[PDB]
Amino acid sequence: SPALPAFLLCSTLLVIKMYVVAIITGQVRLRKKAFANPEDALRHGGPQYCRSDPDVERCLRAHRNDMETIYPFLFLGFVYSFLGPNPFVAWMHFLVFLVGRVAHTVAYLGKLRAPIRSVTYTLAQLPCASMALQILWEAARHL
Amino acid sequence: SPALPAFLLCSTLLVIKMYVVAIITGQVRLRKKAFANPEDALRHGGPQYCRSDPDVERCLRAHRNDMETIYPFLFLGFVYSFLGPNPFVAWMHFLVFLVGRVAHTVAYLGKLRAPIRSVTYTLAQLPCASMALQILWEAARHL
Amino acid sequence: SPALPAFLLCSTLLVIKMYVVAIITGQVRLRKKAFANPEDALRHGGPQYCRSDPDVERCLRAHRNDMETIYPFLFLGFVYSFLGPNPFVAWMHFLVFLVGRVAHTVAYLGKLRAPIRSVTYTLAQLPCASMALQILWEAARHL
Ligand SMILES: N[C@@H](CCC(=O)N[C@@H](CSCC(=O)c1ccc(-c2ccccc2)cc1)C(=O)NCC(=O)O)C(=O)O
Ligand SMILES: N[C@@H](CCC(=O)N[C@@H](CSCC(=O)c1ccc(-c2ccccc2)cc1)C(=O)NCC(=O)O)C(=O)O
Ligand SMILES: N[C@@H](CCC(=O)N[C@@H](CSCC(=O)c1ccc(-c2ccccc2)cc1)C(=O)NCC(=O)O)C(=O)O
Ligand SMILES: CCCCCCCCO[C@@H]1O[C@H](CO)[C@@H](O)[C@H](O)[C@H]1O
Ligand SMILES: CCCCCCCCO[C@@H]1O[C@H](CO)[C@@H](O)[C@H](O)[C@H]1O
Ligand SMILES: CCCCCCCCO[C@@H]1O[C@H](CO)[C@@H](O)[C@H](O)[C@H]1O
Repeated sequence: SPALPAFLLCSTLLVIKMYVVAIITGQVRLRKKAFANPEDALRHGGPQYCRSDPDVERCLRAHRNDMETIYPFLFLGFVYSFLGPNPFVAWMHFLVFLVGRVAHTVAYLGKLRAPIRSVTYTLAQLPCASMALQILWEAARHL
Repeated sequence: SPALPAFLLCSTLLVIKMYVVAIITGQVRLRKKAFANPEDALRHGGPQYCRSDPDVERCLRAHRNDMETIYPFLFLGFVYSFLGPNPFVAWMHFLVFLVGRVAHTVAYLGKLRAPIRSVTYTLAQLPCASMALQILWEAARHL
Repeated sequence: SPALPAFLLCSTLLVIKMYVVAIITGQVRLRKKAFANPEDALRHGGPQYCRSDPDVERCLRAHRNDMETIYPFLFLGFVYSFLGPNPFVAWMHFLVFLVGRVAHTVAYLGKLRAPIRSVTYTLAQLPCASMALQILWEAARHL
């Protein structure tokens, strides 16, 4: 499976990119003193710090959007890598996803004007939709 | 692995079903003018459209519930497909999950009376619980 | 792959642990009469029970944090199991994750003082970060 190393490289970079979002979220909570739990707020200055914050909420939305998109790619890309795609075509699917997703997180956390985030989201979903349909046909025909 | 094509067909349909929920959510935000981000609200009419909406919130709950259930199935069903189950028994596990999950999303977004959604949820979790236990025993015995 | 049974045992226990969190959340909603949907509230006593609750919110945060961490482990641990790690070293990665994650959920739902939850979270992420980097290098070198 000549496409497998490319898949594993892109996927693992995206997982690390999600870990970076978790790290950023934690740092933002600490810096803004905005905690979700009274036990956390009390350790960090008092009950008034058990509160929501727009920058924390933004981080959580970026992380959730990652879960909505990167997790399915992990499944789809892995299966697709084993079904014998042209390696260059596979590379292009994986690269468009990687670049689109990294750009999405930059656009989201960086508060870039619309529709920059929505374009990057849509661009990244294209190779996912492609892989899903290709897998669907391969599965269907082996039933 | 005679169960693998059936697994891949059901799983990929469920992923596409999750993409449809993402699409619906976006359309609902646009139609109700209810955006989570000031950059989005400003592109679409002004800051007063940076607001929550019950139909948007409902879409997000359906999508989150999908992530809580479909993602584990993707892992469990894949592993289970390789452990040599009777193919018909495997088919039944996958079909009950697929039908239960599609019904769950229809019940959720369609605002069907309780306990229709909760029944479909519980029904779909049954084959997941079954596969998890079967995998647990197979793993345990190879330790 | 001598590490595979250990991976599948730990992963499947963690999935079951996530199902337990879903079950607890449902029980808490019912016990506190705090539902997210008017159709649910109406079946269970009236519209005033369509409301948020801190214990329900806490359960949802624990479940979300599981999705943020356990799902990537399912991918990373599976790939890592096939790359020929020393089986004892692999066992240690999987065990630290399993124990850290179970402890995280106990700390979260049990409202244990800070920084108990954050320590368990960080400890569990260590083997995940390790596996991710090891996979990154293996993938990179096969490009
Ligand atoms: N969505 C989470 C993200 C941060 C988080 O999960 N925090 C922990 C407390 S630990 C402290 C921390 O912020 C943190 C963040 C990232 C990492 C890390 C990650 C990957 C590799 C290496 C290190 C280590 C520690 C928690 O239990 N949150 C409760 C919850 O999720 O509801 C949040 O809003 O709190
Ligand atoms: N839970 C999300 C769902 C929609 C979404 O993710 N929107 C993007 C902006 S893109 C516009 C769009 O709505 C959209 C939706 C689906 C698709 C699509 C999907 C699959 C295949 C093909 C096409 C393409 C575009 C975002 O960054 N949201 C910010 C966030 O998640 O916090 C939300 O509530 O916004
Ligand atoms: N995060 C969810 C967790 C509970 C849930 O998903 N509830 C269903 C209604 S079903 C009743 C139930 O609570 C329940 C919970 C767990 C299980 C179960 C799980 C695994 C194995 C075996 C059994 C079976 C039933 C729902 O549609 N919630 C709407 C939503 O997620 O927005 C919530 O806050 O409601
Ligand atoms: C590699 C580790 C870097 C992670 C950076 C996050 C640092 C901030 O972590 C903070 O720790 C507190 C401990 O009580 C928690 O209560 C807070 O919720 C959390 O934001
Ligand atoms: C296949 C593509 C169909 C997706 C339908 C979603 C269309 C609505 O997408 C909208 O785009 C805006 C761009 O600025 C965003 O700000 C909004 O959040 C989003 O709802
Ligand atoms: C194995 C099954 C045990 C799951 C325990 C959860 C029981 C509570 O489930 C309740 O069912 C109601 C039905 O209308 C829903 O409206 C509530 O949201 C849900 O909390």
